[PDB]
Amino acid sequence: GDLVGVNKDSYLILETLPTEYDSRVKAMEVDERPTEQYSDIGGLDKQIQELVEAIVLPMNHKEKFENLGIQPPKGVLMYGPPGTGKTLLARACAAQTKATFLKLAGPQLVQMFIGDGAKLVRDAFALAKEKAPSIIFIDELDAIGTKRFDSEKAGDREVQRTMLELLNQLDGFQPNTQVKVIAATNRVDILDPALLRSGRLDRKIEFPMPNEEARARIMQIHSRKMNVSPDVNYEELARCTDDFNGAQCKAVCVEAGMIALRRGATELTHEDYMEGILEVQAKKKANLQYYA
Amino acid sequence: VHPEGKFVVDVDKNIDINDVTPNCRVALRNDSYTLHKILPNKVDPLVSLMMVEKVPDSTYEMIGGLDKQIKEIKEVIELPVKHPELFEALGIAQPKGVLLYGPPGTGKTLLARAVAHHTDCTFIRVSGSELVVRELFVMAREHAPSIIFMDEIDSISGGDSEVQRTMLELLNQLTKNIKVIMATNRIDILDSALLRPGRIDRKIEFPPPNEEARLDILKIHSRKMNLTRGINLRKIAELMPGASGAEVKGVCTEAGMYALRERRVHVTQEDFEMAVAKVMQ
Amino acid sequence: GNVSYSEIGGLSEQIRELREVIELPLTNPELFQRVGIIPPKGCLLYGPPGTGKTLLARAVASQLDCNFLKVVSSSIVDKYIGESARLIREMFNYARDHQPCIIFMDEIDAIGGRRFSEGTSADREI
Amino acid sequence: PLEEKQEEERSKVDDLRGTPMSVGTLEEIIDDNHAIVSTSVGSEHYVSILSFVDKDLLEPGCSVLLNHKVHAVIGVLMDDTDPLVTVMKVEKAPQETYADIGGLDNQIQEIKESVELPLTHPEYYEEMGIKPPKGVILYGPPGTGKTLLAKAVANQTSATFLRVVGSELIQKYLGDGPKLVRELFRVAEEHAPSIVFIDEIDAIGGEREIQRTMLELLNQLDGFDSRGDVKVIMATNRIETLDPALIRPGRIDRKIEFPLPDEKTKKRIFQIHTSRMTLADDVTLDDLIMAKDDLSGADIKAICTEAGLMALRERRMKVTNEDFKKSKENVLY
Amino acid sequence: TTGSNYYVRILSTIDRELLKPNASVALHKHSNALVDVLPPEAMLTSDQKPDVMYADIGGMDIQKQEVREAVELPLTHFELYKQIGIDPPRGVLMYGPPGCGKTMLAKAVAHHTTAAFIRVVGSEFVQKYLGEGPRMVRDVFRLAKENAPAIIFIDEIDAIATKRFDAQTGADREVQRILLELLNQMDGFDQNVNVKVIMATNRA
Amino acid sequence: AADKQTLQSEQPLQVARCTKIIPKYIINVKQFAKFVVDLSDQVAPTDIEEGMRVGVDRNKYQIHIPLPPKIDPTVTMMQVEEKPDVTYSDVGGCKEQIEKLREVVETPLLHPERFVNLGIEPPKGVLLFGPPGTGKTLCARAVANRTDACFIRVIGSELVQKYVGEGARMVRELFEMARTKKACLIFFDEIDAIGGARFDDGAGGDNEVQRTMLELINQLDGFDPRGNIKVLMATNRPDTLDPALMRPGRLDRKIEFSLPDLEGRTHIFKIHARSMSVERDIRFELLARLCPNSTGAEIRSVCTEAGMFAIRARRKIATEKDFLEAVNKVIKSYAKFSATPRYMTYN
Ligand SMILES: Nc1ncnc2c1ncn2[C@@H]1O[C@H](COP(=O)(O)OP(=O)(O)O)[C@@H](O)[C@H]1O
Ligand SMILES: Nc1ncnc2c1ncn2[C@@H]1O[C@H](COP(=O)(O)OP(=O)(O)O)[C@@H](O)[C@H]1O
Ligand SMILES: Nc1ncnc2c1ncn2[C@@H]1O[C@H](COP(=O)(O)OP(=O)(O)O)[C@@H](O)[C@H]1O
Ligand SMILES: Nc1ncnc2c1ncn2[C@@H]1O[C@H](COP(=O)(O)OP(=O)(O)O)[C@@H](O)[C@H]1O
Ligand SMILES: Nc1ncnc2c1ncn2[C@@H]1O[C@H](COP(=O)(O)OP(=O)(O)O)[C@@H](O)[C@H]1O
Ligand SMILES: Nc1ncnc2c1ncn2[C@@H]1O[C@H](COP(=O)(O)OP(=O)(O)O)[C@@H](O)[C@H]1O
Repeated sequence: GDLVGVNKDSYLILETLPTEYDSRVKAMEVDERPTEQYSDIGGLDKQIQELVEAIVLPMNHKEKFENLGIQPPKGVLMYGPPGTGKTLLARACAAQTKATFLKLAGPQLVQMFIGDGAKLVRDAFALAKEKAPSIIFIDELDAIGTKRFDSEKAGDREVQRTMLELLNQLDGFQPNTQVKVIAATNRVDILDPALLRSGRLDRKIEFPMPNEEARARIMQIHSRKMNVSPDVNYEELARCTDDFNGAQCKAVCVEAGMIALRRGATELTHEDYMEGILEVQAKKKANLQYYA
Repeated sequence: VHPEGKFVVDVDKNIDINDVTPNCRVALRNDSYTLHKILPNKVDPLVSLMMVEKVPDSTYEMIGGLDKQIKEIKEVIELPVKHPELFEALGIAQPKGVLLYGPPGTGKTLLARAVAHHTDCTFIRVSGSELVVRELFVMAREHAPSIIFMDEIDSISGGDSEVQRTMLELLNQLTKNIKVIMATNRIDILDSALLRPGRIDRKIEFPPPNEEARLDILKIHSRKMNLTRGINLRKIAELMPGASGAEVKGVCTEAGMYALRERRVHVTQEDFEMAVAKVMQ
Repeated sequence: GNVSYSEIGGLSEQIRELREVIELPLTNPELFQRVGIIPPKGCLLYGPPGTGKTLLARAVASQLDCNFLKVVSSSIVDKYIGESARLIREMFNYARDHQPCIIFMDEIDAIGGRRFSEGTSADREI
Repeated sequence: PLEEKQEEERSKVDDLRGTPMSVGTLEEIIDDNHAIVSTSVGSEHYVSILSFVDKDLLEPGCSVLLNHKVHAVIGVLMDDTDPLVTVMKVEKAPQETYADIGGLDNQIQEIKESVELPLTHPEYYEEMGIKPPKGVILYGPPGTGKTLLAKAVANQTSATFLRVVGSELIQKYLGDGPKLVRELFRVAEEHAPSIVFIDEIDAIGGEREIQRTMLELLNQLDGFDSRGDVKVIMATNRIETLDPALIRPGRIDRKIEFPLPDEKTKKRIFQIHTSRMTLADDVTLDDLIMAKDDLSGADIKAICTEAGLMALRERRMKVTNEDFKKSKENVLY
Repeated sequence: TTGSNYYVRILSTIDRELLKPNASVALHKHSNALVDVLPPEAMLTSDQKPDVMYADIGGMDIQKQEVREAVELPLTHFELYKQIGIDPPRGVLMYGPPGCGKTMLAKAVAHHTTAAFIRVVGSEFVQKYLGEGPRMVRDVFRLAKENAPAIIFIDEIDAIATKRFDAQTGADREVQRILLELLNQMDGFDQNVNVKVIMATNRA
Repeated sequence: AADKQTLQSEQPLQVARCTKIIPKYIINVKQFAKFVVDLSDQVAPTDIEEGMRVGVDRNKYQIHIPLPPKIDPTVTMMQVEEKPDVTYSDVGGCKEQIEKLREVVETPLLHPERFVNLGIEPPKGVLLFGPPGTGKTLCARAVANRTDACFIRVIGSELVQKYVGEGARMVRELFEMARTKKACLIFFDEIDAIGGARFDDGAGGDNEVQRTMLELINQLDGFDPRGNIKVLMATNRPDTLDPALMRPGRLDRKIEFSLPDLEGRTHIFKIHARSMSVERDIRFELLARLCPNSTGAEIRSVCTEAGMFAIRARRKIATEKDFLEAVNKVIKSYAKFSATPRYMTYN
């Protein structure tokens, strides 16, 4: 069952070749990982401690870990409301890992054929076994996350086979102890406990909204390259604007600088930020000389 | 060509490229790809969905006691084909489209078959869409005259009234002697768009058979086999009460088998009586 | 994995029962037509997840003699047509060759039915 | 002697172009001297080109043709083998005029400008200044003019006349449906000018395929540009049913409607059909005006057809208006 | 057998006798000239292999006398149907939900055939080689024809015959001609020698 | 017309899919036996890598030409070409929400000196809300009319093709040919054709559509130096489009094309009074205050309709009482069925 070559007219096996598959799995070979260090992530530091402890600590300290005599933890599922720090913790953790890593998407695994979706996850974990030790990030499991149901006329079974062959080169038979998994899903209620067997996917780490201090920190992070006035106050930029999920705060900075150059000054101020907010949402609503 | 379906080739001097018409398979481009001669036409498209859906069974005049019905369907299926002259002088525009509503059995797939082939018209059935709309019209046009037949399923949302109108939209403005036929079990179950007088120029009605019509259909299906010196078939028709076309072919075959069980070569009286006394289920 | 019934915890009824139904016809087959009936063939390990399913057959894998055909049911199916049926007739004919044998097809909803009406390519192939 | 260099083709060029030429569908055209061709098998082929071929049908990739031994793009695919064979691009026109419609006159006048006047006299508008309006909807009650009659008459004094219907728009197998109106407004767009009929769009009988399909008559109607794409005439019985997204008086322009008949068109439309017939002594309106307390446009078509047929069963082209009563109870009672 | 049909010339020494329209006949390598007709080489006759009695079937009486009536009785008493008038019914369709009397009644029919009870499960009619299968199942039908009287038993048809096909990508471009010419093959045997096509399926 | 001498030195060539390099490398013809082969004479060993496709000859089965990737169904989408004739001076009645849209779409222009100057990266996404009367797209035709860039229009149901996973194939393919062009952009018309936010796992009907949309919002932000695809998207429907799509990063600076007020609406018929050979004195603001809560992309039905009244009444000009006859005809009589309070509730 290996991949051994042969002559094209005499048909005798000359030499062997190491086992192969498509480049659709070999496209997941990111080398340009580190530019987002652990300083750009902010306000989530117990999730950084929890994830980074759960992943790259068995990459550098396993034997001490083995001296306690407990099993290395399995894949980590990250989850949060709309957009917090999931993928930024993905390439931030994969930034300073010093291993090999593969940026496997959700809907790369479902295609029109029967064979392809299934063949490429098993060969993805075969790549990770061959090049192990490596960790794998599956972004947006909602692709293979619609779950089993009593299925009359239409149904779906293709995504069922892609998922059910994913979770059995994950926690099927024994040889798991080489390759860790990272998951990231913006929705959790869509998922059956098959993809939650306490072992298939260890610590279900929580991503909340960034709290009362954290958004001030993120507004200090992203606005690090812009020329900011000393007469700035990120704390009132935080405590005024408290529903945002940390992604918009990044923006607040970036189109705050945009309207700061729409004024034409080469240096931004506080009302650029303050006035930059009244732009994240807006949705009009005038004729309010009556809101007293 | 058969395996891989295309090429453009030549034709030899003794082939007279003028008659070789499309969908009439014959070739010889032996090596360089040039024609020689012609072969058996090899049954065009519909020959396929007729012999394939072999559902339509040749029928002629053996209709079991329907004469008002055949008078009305022969009033509107061979007069608009074989005598159009009194329609283009009578002021009538065109009669087309007949709805056959009746109980399951008793007149369907057989009246529209029989008066399709007394006239030798054709009998295209688009009942079902299993293996292959609008392309069928071309075939019908080519046949020149044609008859299209339908399906009746409710019990023995938009099933085939969609295609029904779909071909009444092309059929209304329309190469003219094609006549759609729809059989349904009930007139009330179908669309309000078909309720558009006159979209269905003819609503022929099939009743369940009475005493004498059931002695006629049981007379014919009893004329399929041996009986004896005397039957006097009335006592079997005696309990005909709601019967069905089929409910007659079934009991005549079961009477034949109930004569077959005793290795006997003449269907007696009582095998009918245990046939119709069996099938009351 | 040299996993034994020592690692299987708290389901001694289910594993003594599966062990007896699966290899006890292979230990003493003569007691069954003695009673007067052929032994049963299959068991369906239905349950909530976790719970020791796949493993259970790991413990069966490392405690039996015959070739324990352990397969995931979604590495069966391939993109070519009529290929999976070739694989499954090859599997069961291979079971005819070496006997007695045990064939482990876990997670079987890939081949699991409640057969449909309409997907017509990716489902009627299975 | 300009026809002297033509005969060099059949002794130096047609030896190349004239063999068991193969036909395989063309692909992404690498620049002038080459192209790639997936053949009938599926094997791609980096072919060359021909110098003398007047290349105009390069679109990556309509079924181009090739050479057998060497591989090139020898010819092109005239005899297009037109998809949607039976969409009624009318060559033999039907039999309706300005006269036999004869009823609703305001309406046929308004559609007569809205389709026909950018064809029969296009030199109003740019001399005046406005754009011509797009296609109409023309909804109505059932049998109120044959909605598909004032579009049929809009056929027979114009150029090409392409139609669709709700039934050709929706699909069963599909999963992939909104293709029908992709290449319906691509074939429709190509004629320049052709009129496309969304015949009776009413979308009834999951739901989201119908939703995206309606979204593509919507967007494929008016996305970025348009050729001479007047004739989007929509007949409809249920105007309150369809999603009011079609009319942005852009997607669907000015639109015209009607009350069912009045008695003036009960008379005037009753005497069109029976003008072909032979009844003369007691042509009446007492059995026609207040008989059914409004009778459709068709019910008079079916009363003429069932009338003459019912007096034609007894074989006479005579004038009997008592047989007409049996026709009345026979068709609508 | 290599894909297509294509035109030939046949030699004079062979007689124009055995060339039935499904006669397996040999061709010449590198030439494809016809040389000789062949015995029907193809499926198994199932010599005495399946064993449950028709006495331990249990309960099933009316279905047992209907299948006894319409399968093996018109193969034995083939002419009594030609002494009354009603034809032997051609096929037998067995729809059983969820399955009680399918495959011990079609197993206990196989004892007292004295007839070539050829089995084929209706799932290898699809093969990896394209355009193979129709030739396969017509080999099955003629393999019952030259072994008459025979009982073709093909299981679970809804594997090869459904209501819903797909015009595009050819996973079922060939199974709509597995069913199609089999549907043409069964119509080619109304001359009634002896071949009866009984068939079963869990759901119809 | 004389290419006979050069056809024999062309070598008709078969494209095959290259893979690993040991030298040697493995090709894959997708109909043949995916076999081992080296380079010919002149192509660089750093010119051919995995994944890409090269052409193989048929004589001794060896590679000469490296070849571009395949985009088969999305060739027609591309960046349209030419582009329509309406511009910023046409789509009138807004005046500021152009300028929000304008500064995002027009930074391959002058603008990058400002942004590499005062350290800004510009926003990528733009979203365009409106009821279906405003120039939701008309502005799309303007930014396609002047772009100094590509323009990949891709409308909302060239993605809903019915093989599972295949709609996700066309989206990733679209972003594959999008990255092979510097300073490019893209336009998703009618994106509520991929919505239905994220449903249950019972009778799952939207699921295939979901994953197409899902890979869409994987390409809008995940694991890339991202190029510079200034995405800009226009739909008439709010939150049927779920979160993780509207969130800043992949569609910031959403634009609300509301119905224009009394001042601006004059201006849009001032756009359509660039025609028609109107009367000497005509009261425009009257015609603003008679319709007054219609929609920007209609007043053209007032324009065209009143011109239809003027051509009907055989006049070479356009009065007021055919304007006022028209606003009687396409505001009063065409509000019975034509509804834009139905989408104003949706906003
Ligand atoms: N805590 C945080 N630290 C740094 N950046 C953040 C944080 N939260 C959100 N962001 C911003 O959000 C973007 C990444 O969003 P992400 O959380 O990956 O969305 P998703 O989780 O759906 O992938 C980045 O541009 C990043 O700057
Ligand atoms: N009046 C009749 N004459 C002859 N056969 C009839 C009659 N009524 C019913 N049948 C039987 O019905 C069968 C035809 O089926 P058909 O009537 O088309 O089904 P349906 O009742 O659904 O229309 C024939 O086998 C025929 O013997
Ligand atoms: N009774 C048990 N004892 C020990 N481990 C168990 C038990 N039940 C389930 N497990 C856990 O389940 C894993 C095996 O997978 P399993 O539970 O079979 O999930 P699946 O049924 O999806 O294969 C083992 O690694 C083990 O930790
Ligand atoms: N002058 C007329 N007045 C009223 N009805 C007519 C006239 N001419 C034709 N019709 C009828 O209109 C019908 C076709 O168009 P229409 O009534 O709009 O049907 P639908 O409304 O179902 O599309 C035909 O049945 C025809 O008899
Ligand atoms: N009527 C019956 N009498 C005796 N045994 C039966 C009967 N029906 C089913 N069985 C037994 O139950 C099992 C199931 O048979 P069944 O499901 O009917 O087979 P199939 O599905 O192939 O028709 C068989 O092995 C058979 O021995
Ligand atoms: N400010 C404006 N200036 C000119 N025309 C406008 C303006 N607003 C809307 N329109 C008109 O609306 C139409 C644009 O339609 P569009 O907004 O794309 O509809 P949808 O939003 O449903 O796609 C054009 O005909 C245009 O003239």
